[PDB]
Amino acid sequence: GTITSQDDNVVVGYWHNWCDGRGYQGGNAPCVELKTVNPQYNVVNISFMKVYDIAEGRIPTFKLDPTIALSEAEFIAQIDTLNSQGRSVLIALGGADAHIELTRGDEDALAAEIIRLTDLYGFDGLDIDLEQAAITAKDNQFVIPAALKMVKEHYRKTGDNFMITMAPEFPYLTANGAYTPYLTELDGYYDFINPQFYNQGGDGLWIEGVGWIAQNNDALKEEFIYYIADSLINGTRNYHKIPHDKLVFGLPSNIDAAATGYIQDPQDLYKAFDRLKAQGQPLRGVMTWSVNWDMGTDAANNSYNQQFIKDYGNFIHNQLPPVTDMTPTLSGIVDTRVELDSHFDPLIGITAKDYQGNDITADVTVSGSVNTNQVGDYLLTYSVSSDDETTNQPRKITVYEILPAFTGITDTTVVIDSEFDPMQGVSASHPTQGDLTANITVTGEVDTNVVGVYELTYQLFYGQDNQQNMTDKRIVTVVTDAVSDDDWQVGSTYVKDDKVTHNGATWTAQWWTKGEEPGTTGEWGVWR
Amino acid sequence: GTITSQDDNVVVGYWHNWCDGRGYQGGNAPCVELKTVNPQYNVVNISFMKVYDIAEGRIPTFKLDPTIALSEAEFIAQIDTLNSQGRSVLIALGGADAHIELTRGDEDALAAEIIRLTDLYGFDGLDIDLEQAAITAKDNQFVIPAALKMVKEHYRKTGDNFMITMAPEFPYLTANGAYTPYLTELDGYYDFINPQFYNQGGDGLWIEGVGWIAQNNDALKEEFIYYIADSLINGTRNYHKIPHDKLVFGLPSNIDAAATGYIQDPQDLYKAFDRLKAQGQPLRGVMTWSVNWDMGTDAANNSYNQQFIKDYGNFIHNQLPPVTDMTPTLSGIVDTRVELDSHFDPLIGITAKDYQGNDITADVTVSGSVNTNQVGDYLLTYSVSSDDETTNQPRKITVYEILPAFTGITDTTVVIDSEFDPMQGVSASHPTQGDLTANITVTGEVDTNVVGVYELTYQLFYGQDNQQNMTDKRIVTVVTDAVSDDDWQVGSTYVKDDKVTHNGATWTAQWWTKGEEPGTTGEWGVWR
Ligand code: NA
Ligand code: NA
Repeated sequence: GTITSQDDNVVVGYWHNWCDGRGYQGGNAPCVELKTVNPQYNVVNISFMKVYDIAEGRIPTFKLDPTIALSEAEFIAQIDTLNSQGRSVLIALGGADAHIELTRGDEDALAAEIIRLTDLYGFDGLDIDLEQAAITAKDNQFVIPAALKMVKEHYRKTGDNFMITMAPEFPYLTANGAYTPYLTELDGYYDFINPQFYNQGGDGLWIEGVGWIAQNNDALKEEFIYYIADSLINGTRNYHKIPHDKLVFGLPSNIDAAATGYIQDPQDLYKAFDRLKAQGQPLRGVMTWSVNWDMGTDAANNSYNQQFIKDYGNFIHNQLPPVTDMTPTLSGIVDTRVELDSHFDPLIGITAKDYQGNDITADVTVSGSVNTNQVGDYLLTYSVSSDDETTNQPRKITVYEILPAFTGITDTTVVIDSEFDPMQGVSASHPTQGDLTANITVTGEVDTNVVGVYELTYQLFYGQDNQQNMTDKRIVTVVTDAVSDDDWQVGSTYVKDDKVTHNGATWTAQWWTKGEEPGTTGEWGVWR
Repeated sequence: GTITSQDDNVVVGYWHNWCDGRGYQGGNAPCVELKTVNPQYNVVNISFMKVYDIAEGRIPTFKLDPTIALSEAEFIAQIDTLNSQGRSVLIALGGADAHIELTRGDEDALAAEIIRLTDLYGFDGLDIDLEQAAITAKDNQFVIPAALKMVKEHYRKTGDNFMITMAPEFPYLTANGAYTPYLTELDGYYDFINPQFYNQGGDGLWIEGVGWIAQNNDALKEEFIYYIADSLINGTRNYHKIPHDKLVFGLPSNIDAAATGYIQDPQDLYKAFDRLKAQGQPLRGVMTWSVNWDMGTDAANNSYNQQFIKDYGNFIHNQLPPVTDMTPTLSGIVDTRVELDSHFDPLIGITAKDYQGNDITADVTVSGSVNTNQVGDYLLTYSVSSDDETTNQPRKITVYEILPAFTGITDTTVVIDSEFDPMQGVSASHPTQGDLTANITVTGEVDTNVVGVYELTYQLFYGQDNQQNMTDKRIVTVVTDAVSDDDWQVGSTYVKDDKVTHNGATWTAQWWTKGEEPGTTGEWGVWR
């Protein structure tokens, strides 16, 4: 068959390229022929494209496990059967222990291997299903989208829609998270995202109305499904926006398929999707790990016998076709702090796209204005319109000021008759105004000919018209060069005629003394 | 001593209430007497207050490990020594395996035990250092702040500032994350937050300018420290805002103290803090797990010998006192979808506080307006001012419309001469307009006296002035009651005079026949 894409809702199901996987609860997932997969799975994702051996280089590939008992030719043939039934088969890039660590430059070779693989096997597209380390390893965030653009474009040249999907774990979908670049770069290119709402344990979100809603809380599954989707489809509560027509809810097929996340009561899902529909935002489908688990056995060797597709197949397919959200996007906008009197350009770094990823940065308009000449806050609003929709985003610009700093104003002692220059070693500076040393004034003088304490106040005038000012003080002590009688010690013993300095005077002992303070022994005492 | 709080920067250090902890790299952390802790740690957090035995009930407590070789009285005395040096000692609530699972109602007993413990030991406050499960377990998110308000208030009555700090792991500080309620409820009550920027492996953030910055990337530690702090102190890049004067950067003391996060080169920190200062937002300090690790040995039994406080002590303390960010806050604002013609009240659910947590909801103003009578988008802006600052936040209100639905318009067959009522089993409804069955019109008729196909178009008029419309079609087939000659089969064998129906006629075989279509055997053939 040829490139078969889906225009209506999807029920996506992953297909293990290996046999006898072990379940989180002791159960078993056999390998299955493609042709045995329930027709209601209209997207089947071959798992996984990966690096098989670093000795083959960095570009991941696909190699069928022969023990699934499908020849290469027969595998191609079962793909062809699915296609002739109108169903899609994707290659899923990633999975555990994928050893995908791409460098800048690798985008050309990756694209070529993707196309090679799609032409040989008859794949209809590619699901980005990166494991943790791989989301961010080396230049993956750049190489994988760059290559995927080239691939989407190759097949658009011949009139085909090569599909692009992604399976991020939901906690990665916050506005500034690790999946950002995949979602923004492939904006307009991707066909839908199927996040994994499972294996994240107590992770979840806070709904200012009703509290904390955890992905593993079975009492509040309906609220989990609804608020997490509502958040994604409106880009609220700190999630990157994924339009409802492009959102597929990923689940474990049963308790053996994932550690946490399985929906115990399907009603919770039916009701959550029904509420989303009621607000005019029906979702695009559901996804599951995996067809094998839906066909596996639990640990008492009892057969799961298709329970997942029994629960959700008819529910998802019996719905209207999706209605495209055509709102455009704004990128690069972040509240920003600017130094007083810097040049500020409101457009720099800001870009926009229409809903199919065309660049429409030129159409961006800005209201509000910044005065960098006055400290304070200024609100800008950016807006852009296209295909009869509009998006806006605010931006806070705060203008602020930094105080200059003095250096070299420390208290110092100088010897009588020295020369003292109040400015030697003294300067001032500011980060944008520079060397302000010439803007400093000195109040007070030092008389080096006269022992004593001289207090100097340094003033710095600065800013526009030198109308700002700071102040600091310094004490300069002019001390005597001349040697004197040693200071009296409370503990020392003194002899008649021994002399000491104490409290500014010189005193002579009239006899033997210990511990009597000169000045305290009255008119006729030991110290005169 | 009495309640000793810090007004200047802090270097916080945790103190193990146990001996000989094992390091992530095989090293050893001995228990240490409080009095041996380096004076530059001006906040020392006793670790941990927790549930010791569920058989004592739910309220966590503190019990000193006697093997640290400190009597109760001596421990109180070393606390007193620290206090007389102007230093603070906090009780850290949480840590691993704390078994803290509080129910609504428990806030009174918790507060009382906190006060009891603070009065006996002379603690100056409490650090909320909840382990993963405990952040969100049962009603913790409600009980812990409720109790902490009562405690802060008890000691404010007698003129004391009981300190409140928290040590969330940084990935929990996204705008809508699990730590939300602690931070918003204790807003104005807490003295500073010391997040843990460690143990999170590859977690990090995306900077639209330079890419992905991981907490374990030693090549970009300076950029990690700077952008994560910048984000927190401005509430940008999807982080809850923690003012710079209240942000303390938590680190591992060395590679044995944490799996990841340790700063290899201190310069990276010095430079990051220096840049934050340069933008007018110097931070409040640094924190470390822990004094014991700073005093422990590595696995070759070589002594760490205070390397952390050597690196950061002087750096942090030699800085200006903190300058309070007095911007107020807005809560409850989330873009919202409303059904066409619903009542929308712009204030409901929105609240505000000043920077010390006083309620100032009444001062909130709103610009922009919503018309719920016209589908489309409406931007509101909320604003509030206090202490000569202002905060604003936008809110998108989108008004939308849901299509009504027909029921009972399915194709049906009826027997000749029956009575047929185009409306039996037919209705229409809408979610807010209700039963629209009376608004349906039927175009076409059915003549039950005449065999044939009758096409009916149902129209539904609706909305304001019944000026909206949808349409659907139904085919009603009126079939004959009367029995007829069986249909000709290609495979059947027929005898002279056998008769069959085919293509609307009755035909009689002129002899033996198989597989000849009546109507195709010309003027003189087998079928007449
Ligand atoms: Na195909
Ligand atoms: Na105290």
